[PDB]
Amino acid sequence: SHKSKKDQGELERQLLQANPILEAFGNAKTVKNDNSSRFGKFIRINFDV
Amino acid sequence: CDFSEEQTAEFKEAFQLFDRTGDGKILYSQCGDVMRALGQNPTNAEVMKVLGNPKSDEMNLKTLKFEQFLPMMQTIAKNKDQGCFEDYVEGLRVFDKEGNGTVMGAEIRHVLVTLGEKMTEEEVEQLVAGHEDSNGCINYEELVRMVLSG
Ligand SMILES: [Mg+2]
Repeated sequence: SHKSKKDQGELERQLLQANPILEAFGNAKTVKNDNSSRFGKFIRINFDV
Repeated sequence: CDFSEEQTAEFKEAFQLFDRTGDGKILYSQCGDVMRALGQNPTNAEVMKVLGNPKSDEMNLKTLKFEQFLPMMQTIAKNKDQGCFEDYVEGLRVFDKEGNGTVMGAEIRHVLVTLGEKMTEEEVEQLVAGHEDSNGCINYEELVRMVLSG
């Protein structure tokens, strides 16, 4: 939103897709959770000054 | 008197210039407008507070004489409060991401629209000295000095 000349950019478009993909692979219906992770993840989002 | 009537004689002529019947009379909506145009810069609060009443929706009804607006101008002048250039400059540095007073105009626009006395986008469009290129900067200090005049 603050990229007043580069808002709605494509990287911020891809970030929202990275989770559904790794959830389609990876996640599963266990007894306790219908979208069980089955893997741990650690996302790093990198920022400029 | 708190101001020279030899120049309030000019002020009576100045009061005549804007769109009205004249006749020695201005409307309360015009009192604040004239105080902006001729007096020291009032807040809306000062217009409502000094020699008037905050319950003033439809402010074109109430009417005051030039010789009543001049008491209003004098009573404001002796009770107003004023910040120095450094106060407003620091008020900009409070937003400064760059430490150099060059943040993009969209920040100044957002602040002037969003907070306080709620300025319109077209009023800032009259104020702005920059341009909508790929850099977008507005210099703080000299543009503050250009605005803070009279
Ligand atoms: Mg989980």
